[PDB]
Amino acid sequence: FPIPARQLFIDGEWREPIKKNRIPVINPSTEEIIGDIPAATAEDVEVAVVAARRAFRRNNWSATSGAHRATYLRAIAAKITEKKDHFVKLETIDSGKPFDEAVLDIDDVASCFEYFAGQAEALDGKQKAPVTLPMERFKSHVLRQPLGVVGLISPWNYPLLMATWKIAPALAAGCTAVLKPSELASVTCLEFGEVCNEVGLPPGVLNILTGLGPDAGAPLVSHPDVDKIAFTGSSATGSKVMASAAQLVKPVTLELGGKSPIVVFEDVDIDKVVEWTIFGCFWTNGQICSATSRLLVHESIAAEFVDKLVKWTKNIKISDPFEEGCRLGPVISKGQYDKIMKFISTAKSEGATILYGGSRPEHLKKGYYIEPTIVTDISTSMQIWKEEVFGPVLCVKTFSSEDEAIALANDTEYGLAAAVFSNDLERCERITKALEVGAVWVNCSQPCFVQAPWGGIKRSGFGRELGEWGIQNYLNIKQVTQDISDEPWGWYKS
Amino acid sequence: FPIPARQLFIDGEWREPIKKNRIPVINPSTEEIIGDIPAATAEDVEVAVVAARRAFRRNNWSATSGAHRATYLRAIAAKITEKKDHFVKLETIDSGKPFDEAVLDIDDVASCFEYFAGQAEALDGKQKAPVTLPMERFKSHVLRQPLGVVGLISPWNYPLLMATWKIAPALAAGCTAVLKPSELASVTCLEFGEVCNEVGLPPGVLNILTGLGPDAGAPLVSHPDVDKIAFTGSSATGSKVMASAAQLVKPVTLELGGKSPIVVFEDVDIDKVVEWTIFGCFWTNGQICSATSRLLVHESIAAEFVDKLVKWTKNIKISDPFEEGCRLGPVISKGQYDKIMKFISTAKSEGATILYGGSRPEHLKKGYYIEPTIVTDISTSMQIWKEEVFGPVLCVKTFSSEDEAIALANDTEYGLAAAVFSNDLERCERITKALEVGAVWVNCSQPCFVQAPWGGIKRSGFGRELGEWGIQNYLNIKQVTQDISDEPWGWYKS
Ligand SMILES: NC(=O)c1ccc[n+]([C@@H]2O[C@H](COP(=O)([O-])OP(=O)(O)OC[C@H]3O[C@@H](n4cnc5c(N)ncnc54)[C@H](O)[C@@H]3O)[C@@H](O)[C@H]2O)c1
Ligand SMILES: NC(=O)c1ccc[n+]([C@@H]2O[C@H](COP(=O)([O-])OP(=O)(O)OC[C@H]3O[C@@H](n4cnc5c(N)ncnc54)[C@H](O)[C@@H]3O)[C@@H](O)[C@H]2O)c1
Ligand SMILES: [K+]
Ligand SMILES: [K+]
Ligand SMILES: [K+]
Ligand SMILES: [K+]
Repeated sequence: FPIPARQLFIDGEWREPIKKNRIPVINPSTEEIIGDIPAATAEDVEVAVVAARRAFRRNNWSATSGAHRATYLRAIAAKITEKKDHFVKLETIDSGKPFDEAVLDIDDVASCFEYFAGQAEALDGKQKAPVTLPMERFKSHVLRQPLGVVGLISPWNYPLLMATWKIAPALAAGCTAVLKPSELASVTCLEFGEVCNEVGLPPGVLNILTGLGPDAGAPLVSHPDVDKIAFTGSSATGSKVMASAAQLVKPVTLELGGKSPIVVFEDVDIDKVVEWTIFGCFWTNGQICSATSRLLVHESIAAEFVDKLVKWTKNIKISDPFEEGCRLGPVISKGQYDKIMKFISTAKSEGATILYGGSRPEHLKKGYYIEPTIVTDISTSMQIWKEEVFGPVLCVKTFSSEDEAIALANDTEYGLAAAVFSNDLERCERITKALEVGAVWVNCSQPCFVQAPWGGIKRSGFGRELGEWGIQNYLNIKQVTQDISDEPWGWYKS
Repeated sequence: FPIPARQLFIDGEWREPIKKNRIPVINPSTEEIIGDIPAATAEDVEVAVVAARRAFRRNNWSATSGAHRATYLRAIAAKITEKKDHFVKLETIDSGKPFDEAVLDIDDVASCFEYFAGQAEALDGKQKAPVTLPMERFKSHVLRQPLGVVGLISPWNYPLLMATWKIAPALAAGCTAVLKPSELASVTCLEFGEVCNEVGLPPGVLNILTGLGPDAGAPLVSHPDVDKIAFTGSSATGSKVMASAAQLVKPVTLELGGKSPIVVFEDVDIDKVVEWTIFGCFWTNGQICSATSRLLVHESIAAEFVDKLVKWTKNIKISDPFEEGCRLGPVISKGQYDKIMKFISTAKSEGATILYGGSRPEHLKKGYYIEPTIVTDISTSMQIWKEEVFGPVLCVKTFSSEDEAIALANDTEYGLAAAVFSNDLERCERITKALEVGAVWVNCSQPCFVQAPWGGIKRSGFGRELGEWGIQNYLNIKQVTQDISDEPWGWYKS
C-alpha cells in the first residue's frame, strides 16, 4: 500500500517542519524505505507548545466538564474502530509486528479511549469532594483540574497504543498536549492527527511532532511552558529526561521497561505454562517492556519443560508479518537488529549456551529477522542476564529452594513485571508479595488490561499509568478550604 | 535550662559521626551558641541506610499489617503529648518562633501521627482491592506495599511538624527511613530519637542524621539503596535534589514554597481580613511556605485597609519568644537575617516604599529581630514582588478589575497557595478556580489541616502530602492479575 506523505500536526492543521527536514520510514521485513516522516526540530516544538498553551487558555476545552471531553474521547474510539483495517495494516508495516498482533493493538486503542471517556466522566462529581476538618470554623473540598500543557513521549513497540496510553488520560483530564512518538514508528500516530480533525477536537488540544529523540523530544521536555512530562522508553533515556525536567522542577512519570522474571514451580501443566513463557518473551518479536525474559524453572521439571519449550518455539512461524499464520516478524530496525545480535555474540563469548536460535532464520534472506532464542548455562554475572535485550531472547536458570527463586528473581536493578507459575496458590500469593516489582502475573504472563494500574519500581521507573491511576498524573489536586464563621481569627490584638 | 546534647540516631542507638564533626545550635533571640549537634557526613549516611535496609528486610515491620504499625504511631503520638512541655520549649528556643506558636506545632505533630495511624489502618482492606476485567479468564486486584527505604529531608520553620509530615506517612506505609532535618533546627528531631526507643520502634526503622545540606542530605538523596526521596525546601534546592535523584530514576516529591497572593475584594469586613493578612505573612516570623506575601487589594478599600493594616501590625508584640504575650520572634539565623535585610535594601533601591518597618526593632538590641514590614508602590518588575523573602515582609498592590486581580495573582513562577477574601461567594468560587495554585483559602489564610492534600504546582513543585494522599507517596502500587481458566492461551500452535 501507499504509506502516506504526511506532515506535522500542529494546531489542528498540517504544518511543515521549520527546517523542512524529514526521515525515512522503513519496512523491517524488506529493509526498504517505504516512506517519509517530518523531522520536527526545537523550533517546531515552540510553535506546538504555543498552540497547546493557547488552546488550554480557551474556555473551550480545559475548563470544560469531563462528560464533555468524554464525547470526543468516545468519538475518537468510534472513528478508530471504523478505520480499523486501515490502521492495523499501517501498523503492521511500520512496526514489523505480526498482523494478528496489530489487530489487537488497534482494538486496544479504541478500548483505551472508551475506558478514559469513563474516567473523564467519573472526574465530574469527584469535583468538590468534601474533606472533613476538626474545627467547625472551616470547610474543605478537593478540586481536580488539568495541570495545563503536557509533553507525551512514547516508544515504537506499540506505536498507537503506547501513544493513546498517554493521549487518553491527558485529554480526559482537561490538559492539552504535544505528542512525540518514536522516530522508528510514527505513521499511525501521524495518521491520528486526521482522526482528531474528523471528531472535531479543538485545534491545539493535541499536537503531533514526529522526529528524533534528541531533536524533537529533548526540546519538548526542557521547554519552559510544558508543565508535565509523561515518558515511556529506556531507563537510560528516562534518567536523561528526568534530569532535564529537574531544571524546572517539572513533574514526570517514567515507564522504563526491565528484565522481568518468570518463575515456574514443579506443580504446573508444563504445556500451557510453556506457551506463556514463549508469549512472555517472544511475542511482539521480543520487544516487550514487561518481557518475562528470565526463566527460573525448578530443576525438577527443568529438563522436559525446556524440551517442550524448544519444541514449542521451534513451532513458531517466523515470516513476513502480513503472511497469514505469521507468529513472529522482524525486529523494528537495523540498529535494534545489530544490538540484539551483539547481545547474542557476547553471550556466547561469555560462555552461555545458545540451546536454540541465536542466528538469522534461513528462509528469510532480507529484513531484520532473528530466531526465537533460548540460552542456558547462565551465570548471574553475564550481561545477557542483567541487560534488557528487547529481542526474542530468553535466558534460563534453575532453582532448588522457593526463596532461591525469590532471591534470583529480585536479582536485578529493574522492577517492572514478574510472572509466577504454580497450582499451589498459597505459594503464588507468597511469591507475588515478595517480588520487587510493579506488576505480578499469577499463572500467565503479559496480559495488560487498561482497567489496572501499570508501572514499575527500581530502575523500571515510577508512577502508574492506566486504570484509575492514569488520569491522576495529569491533574492538579487543588485543596480549597474556607472560613464559614465570619468571626475574627483572634490570634492577634486590635 | 540546658539543651539536649545528643548524638546521631542510627539502628535504635546513639552513634557518633564517623568524622566526629559537630555544629552549633544558636538561639535566634540571643545570637548565643546554646548547644551542639552532630554533623553527619556521607559515611554516616552509609551506615544509616544499611540499618534501614536491614530493618526493612526483617519480617518485623515492613511485611507487618497497617493496624500493627498504627499502634507504634498511636504510641508515638501519646508520648509526644506526654512530653509536650519539654518539646514545645526546645522548639521555641531552637526556632525562634513565639512560644504560643510552638505550642501549636507540638499538638499538631501528635495529631499528625494519629491521623496517619488511621491511614495505616485503612491501608489494610485496601489490600487486594479488586479491579474488574472484561475477560472472565482473568482476575485482578491491587496490593499496596512499602517502596522500601526512603530518605526524608525537611526544613527548620516547623522542625518537628515538617519532619512528622514525612515520618508518619512513611512509617504508616511500611517503609523504613532516614530523616535529615535542617541544620538550623535539629534538637526536637534528635530528641524524637528517644521517643522511638521509648515506644519500641524496631531499630533501623527510623534513623536520624543531623548535619549540613551538602554533607548529609546530598549523600542521602544520591545513595543507590534509597528507593524514594521526600523533600521539602527551597525551589532552588528542589531542582538540585531532583537532578541527583534522576541519576537513578528515583521517585521524588517536592514541596518548594512560593510567593502566594492574597486578594481582597471591596465587600469584606476589613478588620477580620486584615487580621488574616497579618497571619498569612507575619506569623511564624514570616517564614511560611504558603505565606500570602503579596496583597492584591481593591483600590476601593485600598486606603483604610492598609491603614487598619499598619495599625494592626503596629500592634504586634515583637519580643523574645518566651516572653508572655510574644506575637513575633527573631528570624531563624544570621544568614536569613542578612538575606531578609538585603531584600529590604534592594527594594528601597528599586524604588518601592517602606510604608512601615524595614528595619531592626528598637527595644531589641541583640538577636535576629526584624520588624513586620509593609511595602507599597510596587512594580511587578521588582525583586521583592517575584522572590520569596521568607521574612515578615508583605508587598501591596491594588487592582481595578476582577480578572486583573486574577492575572496579577497568577503572575509568578510559583504556585503553592493563595487566599481570596470576599463575601460574594460566587465570586470566591470563580477566583479559587482560576488561581494557578495547589491550595486556595477562601476568607482565611494559612490554615493547614492534616486531613487535606497539600502541595504546589509550577515552581512550587509537585506531589501532595498529608490527607489521603500522604501515605500514597510511600507505596508500591502492585497490580496482580491471574489466569483462572486453566485453558491454554491459544495464541500459538502446539
Ligand atoms: N513500562 C512501560 O510502560 C514500557 C512499555 C513499553 C516499552 N517500554 C520501554 O521502551 C523502550 C523501547 O522504546 P524506545 O526504543 O523508543 O525507547 P527510547 O528510550 O529510545 O525513547 C522512547 C521515546 O523517547 C524519545 N526520546 C529519546 N531520547 C530523548 C531525549 N533525549 N529527550 C526526549 N525524548 C527522547 C524517543 O525518541 C522515543 O519517542 C524499552 O526499553 C522498553 O523497556 C516501557
Ligand atoms: N511547600 C511546602 O510544603 C513547604 C513547607 C515548608 C517550607 N517550604 C519552603 O522551604 C524553604 C525554606 O526551608 P529551607 O531553608 O530549609 O530550605 P533549603 O532548600 O535550604 O534546605 C532544606 C532542607 O534540605 C536540605 N538540603 C539542602 N541542600 C541539599 C542538597 N543539596 N541535597 C540534599 N538536601 C539538601 C537542607 O539541609 C535542609 O534540611 C522555603 O523556600 C519555603 O517556602 C515549603
Ligand atoms: K519503522
Ligand atoms: K525508582
Ligand atoms: K537554631
Ligand atoms: K512543576
